[PDB]
Amino acid sequence: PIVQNGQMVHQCISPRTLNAWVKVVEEKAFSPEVIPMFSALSCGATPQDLNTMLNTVGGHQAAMQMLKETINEEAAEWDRLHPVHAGPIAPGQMREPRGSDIAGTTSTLQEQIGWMTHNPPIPVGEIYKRWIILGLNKIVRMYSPTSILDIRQGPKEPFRDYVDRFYKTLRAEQASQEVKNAATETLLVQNANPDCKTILKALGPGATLEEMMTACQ
Amino acid sequence: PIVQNGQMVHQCISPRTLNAWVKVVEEKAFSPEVIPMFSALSCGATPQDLNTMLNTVGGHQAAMQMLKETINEEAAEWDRLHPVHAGPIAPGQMREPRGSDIAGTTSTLQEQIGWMTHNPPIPVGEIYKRWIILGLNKIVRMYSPTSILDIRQGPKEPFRDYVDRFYKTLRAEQASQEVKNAATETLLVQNANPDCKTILKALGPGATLEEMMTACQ
Amino acid sequence: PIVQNGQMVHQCISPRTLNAWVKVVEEKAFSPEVIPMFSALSCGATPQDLNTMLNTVGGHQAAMQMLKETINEEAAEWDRLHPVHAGPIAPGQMREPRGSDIAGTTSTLQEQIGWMTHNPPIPVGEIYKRWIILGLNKIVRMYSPTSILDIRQGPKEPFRDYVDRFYKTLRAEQASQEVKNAATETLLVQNANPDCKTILKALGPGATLEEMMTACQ
Amino acid sequence: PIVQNGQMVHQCISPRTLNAWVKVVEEKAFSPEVIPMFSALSCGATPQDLNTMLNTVGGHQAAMQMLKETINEEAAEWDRLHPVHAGPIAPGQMREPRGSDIAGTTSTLQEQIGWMTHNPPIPVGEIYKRWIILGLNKIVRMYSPTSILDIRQGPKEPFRDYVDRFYKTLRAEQASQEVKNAATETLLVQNANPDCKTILKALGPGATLEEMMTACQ
Amino acid sequence: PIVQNGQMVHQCISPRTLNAWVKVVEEKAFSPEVIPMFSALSCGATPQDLNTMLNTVGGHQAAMQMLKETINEEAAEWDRLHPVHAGPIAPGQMREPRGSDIAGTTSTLQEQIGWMTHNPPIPVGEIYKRWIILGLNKIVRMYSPTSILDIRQGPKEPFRDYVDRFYKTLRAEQASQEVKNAATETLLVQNANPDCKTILKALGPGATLEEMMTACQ
Amino acid sequence: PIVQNGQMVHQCISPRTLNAWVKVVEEKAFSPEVIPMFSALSCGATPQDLNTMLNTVGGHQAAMQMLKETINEEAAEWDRLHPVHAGPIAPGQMREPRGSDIAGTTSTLQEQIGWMTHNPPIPVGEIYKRWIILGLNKIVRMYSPTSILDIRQGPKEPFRDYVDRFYKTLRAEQASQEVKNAATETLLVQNANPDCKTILKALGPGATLEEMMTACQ
Ligand SMILES: COC(=O)Cc1cc(=O)[nH]c2ccccc12
Ligand SMILES: COC(=O)Cc1cc(=O)[nH]c2ccccc12
Ligand SMILES: COC(=O)Cc1cc(=O)[nH]c2ccccc12
Ligand SMILES: COC(=O)Cc1cc(=O)[nH]c2ccccc12
Ligand SMILES: COC(=O)Cc1cc(=O)[nH]c2ccccc12
Ligand SMILES: COC(=O)Cc1cc(=O)[nH]c2ccccc12
Repeated sequence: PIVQNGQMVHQCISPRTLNAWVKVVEEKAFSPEVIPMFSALSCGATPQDLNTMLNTVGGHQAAMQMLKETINEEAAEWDRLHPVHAGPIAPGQMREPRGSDIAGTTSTLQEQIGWMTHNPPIPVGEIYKRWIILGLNKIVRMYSPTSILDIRQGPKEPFRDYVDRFYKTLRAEQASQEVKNAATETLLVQNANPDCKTILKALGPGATLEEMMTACQ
Repeated sequence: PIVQNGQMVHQCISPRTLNAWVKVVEEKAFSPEVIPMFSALSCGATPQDLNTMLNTVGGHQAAMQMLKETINEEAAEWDRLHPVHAGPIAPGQMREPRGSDIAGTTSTLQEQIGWMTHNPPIPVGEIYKRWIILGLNKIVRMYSPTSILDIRQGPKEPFRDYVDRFYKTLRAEQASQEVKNAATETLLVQNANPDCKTILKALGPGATLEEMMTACQ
Repeated sequence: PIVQNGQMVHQCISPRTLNAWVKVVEEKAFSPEVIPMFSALSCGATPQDLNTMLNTVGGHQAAMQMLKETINEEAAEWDRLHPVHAGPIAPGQMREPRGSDIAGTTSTLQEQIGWMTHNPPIPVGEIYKRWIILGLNKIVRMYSPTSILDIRQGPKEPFRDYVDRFYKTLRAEQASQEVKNAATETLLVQNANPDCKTILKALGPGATLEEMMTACQ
Repeated sequence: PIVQNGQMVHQCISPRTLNAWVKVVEEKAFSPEVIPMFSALSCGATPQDLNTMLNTVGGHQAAMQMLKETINEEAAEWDRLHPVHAGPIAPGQMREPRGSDIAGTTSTLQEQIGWMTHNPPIPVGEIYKRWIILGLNKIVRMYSPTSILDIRQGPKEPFRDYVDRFYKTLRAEQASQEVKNAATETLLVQNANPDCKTILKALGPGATLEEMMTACQ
Repeated sequence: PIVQNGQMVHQCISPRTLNAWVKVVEEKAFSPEVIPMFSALSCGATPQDLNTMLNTVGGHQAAMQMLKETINEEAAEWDRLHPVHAGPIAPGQMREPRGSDIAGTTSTLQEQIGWMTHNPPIPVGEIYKRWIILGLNKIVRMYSPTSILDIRQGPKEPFRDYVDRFYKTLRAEQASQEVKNAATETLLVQNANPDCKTILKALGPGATLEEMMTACQ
Repeated sequence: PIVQNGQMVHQCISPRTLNAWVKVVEEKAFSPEVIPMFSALSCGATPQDLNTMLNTVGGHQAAMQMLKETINEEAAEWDRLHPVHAGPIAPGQMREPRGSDIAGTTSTLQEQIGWMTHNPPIPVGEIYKRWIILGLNKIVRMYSPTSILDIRQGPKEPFRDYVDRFYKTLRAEQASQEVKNAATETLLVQNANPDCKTILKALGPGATLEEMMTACQ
């Protein structure tokens, strides 16, 4: 990655970072919590480091191929926004990055450093991570095993356990933060068992999740 | 986080910190000791780092949704206290943070750095951690399985084991430090078994916990 | 903790330190070797770091409550020795610490830093660790399962194994270094089995432990 | 390796790096993901460090012998491109590296440092790693157990599982990124089971992998 | 310990060092290889750090008591060599260390730092480690289970295995490097089985260990 | 070891290095890959550090005694090459190292530092490591269980598995890189099974190992 000692300098990706990423993917596959873990392990990442982390995954090649497809789409839209002059470059001067330069396929580490450490920075690392996360979210959703519609409380299931499944499903199904805030007063109640549902109805509306979990405890 | 090398500079959250947090949550869920562990692992945390740690939790989505609700409440009270001018910002100048800027949802890492490293600091990291801990304590209490009233010494249970359950329950039930200091001379004795209770009564009042544990050893 | 880079600056307590402390307590409870381990893991600790380490212990709440009682006693004796002027403080100036300021309950991290890094230092970290260790030794002794009087050599037990139990018991029972130096020529021999006891008597007095262990090998 | 503290200086290869490399080879042998792992663990590597990592592998001596053969070929082509003057060297001056100097067999660490830290650098580390990776890819391909032609979807096999095997096989068989982009619309469909194949045909052409995986879910 | 950043400054003993020492003692007890491990883990150690490492051992209290006895003897001989003036000390000036100051029982960390960082250094750490190792060697020897005289090659035992037991026993029995160099041509042969003994005799004298192991392979 | 912060300064050998060395010896004994691992773990090692690593090995005392014998031989040849003047040394001046000074038996750490950090360096660490590796290779060869002559392909054994055993045996038997390059066209074929041997003969000469492994796949 790029970090300050100080000044902004390139640092070797650590065995710890490399191992942490591979292990989280081995253990959790594309459970949605893997995404913010990817983001935090890739703190300060050059595009080279981002390729390194993705390339070190041995499984999930279906997913990695879908991710390439997402990255080419984003790359093509970059090149539509920021077309570069095809003429040869000014001696000693910074060339403008292309989609494939951001994706690290046609850029060197040195060019990647040049861009990221420029005043002001061309943040090719951050632009690329954005594309990658956009792609990883598609895969979380694809790999989401269960519709929120099939998350219903078992007659003998503690409410808290039911709500954990519900909001875990909502997260993988990529429901917006609004519909997460809103499903409380709608589908969470409708999908609750009769006993708890009766209690929840009687709370009336405006009931916090904390109050609902209290009520059906 | 933000640390001194020196001067105050941003540092990538470490794989060790990320792994430690996820593991403590996997092993201990919302046992009350998880809170001061969260606090210490989040030493120097930007709001981004605080979101990162919370977002890396894969389970307990019921709890994480309750936490959002706590954070929106605190955020709304911040905005009631410190309303910001809605006009566009002075070129090159620090804008005032809003509730959602402190929660890291509408603020950039750079703005978060600007605030935290300002002279004097606007400690958005520390303000946010406060909100989060307030929220985590609600969840400790919610997840507390047992009323102090049902912590009674078994006829064959060593007093020390009984007292460990008692003060563990009191801690999860969020009893104040006063009522922790006071329950000694009241409920600890009443909830003790007949044999030990007889010994404890005969100590008279003002008996330290050390003296009571000695007495019923 | 506080360390030199250099100059004296505050450093985040490490996940390694946090994990090491919790693990030693999980594995060893209040075996006496846990105390010097606590001392060494808490090298350079602010009172905040000392609270952090104690607060991260999930079990042993009986012990943690006894420790508070020890800390309040020490705190009250501090305040008897070093009463502070109750008037408001000189702008920009260091206030004098109270018992509860040393225990970290009424002091901020910044005040704790101010004191510890002052010329000369007010070593609130070291004063507090002293109180805590005083409290932990009471708990070692309380939790000591066995009187030295019941450490007797089995007829078939190697002398070395008997001496390991004896000096392990003496350590937990908090016997002074004198009585550790002295019990050799008295209780170690009396508690030895007949066979070895006969050999030990015949050594006459002034026999080193090394000579006694040699003699009964 | 060589890193900046600062200035460019030699650093001992870490036990962590050494252990990480040996463990990845023990666990994964020559699965293609081992190559980018080798590349990232060898970040900043001198040729000495590259020999060290390869030499620490205890198994796979067939592969290590093939790798030497690749390295001698590359070395011979270097010497064809950059023949060196056989006359004795200018006192105190940098000699030109030969194929075997790049491979670290006839060069000292100091000469390797001289070259890599020269203005401008002679990047013998990077030139050698290139040769090594060229050699490792031959071995990935050799060790590839299965022709893409024998990756066919089982009648009861989830499409996603079939696609994971397909793109895992394509990767080990070293198929170009074009033929990875292209096999989607050809062999992936032909090798799909009848049920899914019928669905895929009906998508018509231009179907993304994401759409195909959706369609046969 | 004391290290250079730079200049000579005090550093907290690391959790890694603390854990490494306790684990080596748990796994190996007083096998002779534990001594050079103790020496290397205690690199740069103040007497405080040396007490810390010894104090963190939970078992082997027989051994730890023998070690105190060794340390008091060495301490008493120090005080015989370097008696100190009993008069009060020159304000702001370095006092001379006593036996118990070197053993860390009557010295502060600051005094220990003063001595060790003085120009020239009073190396109380190194003087104390010497005493401790002297004491640990007595314990290795005491704890040595087997006389070299009972190391005899089994009729079916590979010579190499016999020699490993022989030189392992010699090491624990603290045989000098001379008698290690010499026992080759004497007791190693006499303690060898008849078959190998016949071969070894026929080598004649001056046979290296390498030649003897070759001969009886 | 000795490293640059910067300037050349002494550093404590790390618990990680100490543990890594002991573990590699516990797991792999004297498999030839242990040697380059020893070399890399001993990067920057003083002779003291080299003694430390060898001394921390608890097993293999037969081997460690053979190693001493190798080191005395090398030491005696050093003293034949570089005899030192037996007169007392120039006050404040660097004495010349003897064989036993290089082996760390008669030299202090400070003298070892003086030599290694001198302008220009007297590289006693590197000279000693050379002696040690020379000695370790003798032991690899001694401990080599199997003649290359007994590495023959089983009728049902994959060629690749046969070649792995062959080149693993060649490595332990310390065959030169020439005879490793050459045995391909000779003994590898002769020791191959009839089926594969027939294929290999028909390749004619000049067949790379890659072509032979392809041919008999
Ligand atoms: C479409 O652009 C790319 O292929 C970027 C890329 C480069 C690389 O080296 N490995 C990847 C792995 C998985 C997804 C993407 C990539
Ligand atoms: C209500 O404000 C938030 O949603 C703050 C927040 C942001 C985020 O990225 N993840 C969270 C996870 C768990 C609770 C909160 C948050
Ligand atoms: C009596 O003073 C205290 O309560 C000090 C203290 C503070 C804290 O945050 N946690 C503790 C845990 C265990 C014993 C003590 C404390
Ligand atoms: C052909 O050039 C080499 O032999 C380079 C080389 C040197 C070394 O020390 N170990 C190796 C291990 C495995 C492949 C190669 C090498
Ligand atoms: C005789 O001098 C000592 O007691 C030195 C010493 C101090 C300490 O704190 N712990 C020890 C543990 C084991 C042997 C010795 C000591
Ligand atoms: C012959 O010279 C030596 O004995 C060098 C040496 C010193 C030491 O402290 N330990 C060793 C262990 C194993 C082989 C050698 C040595």
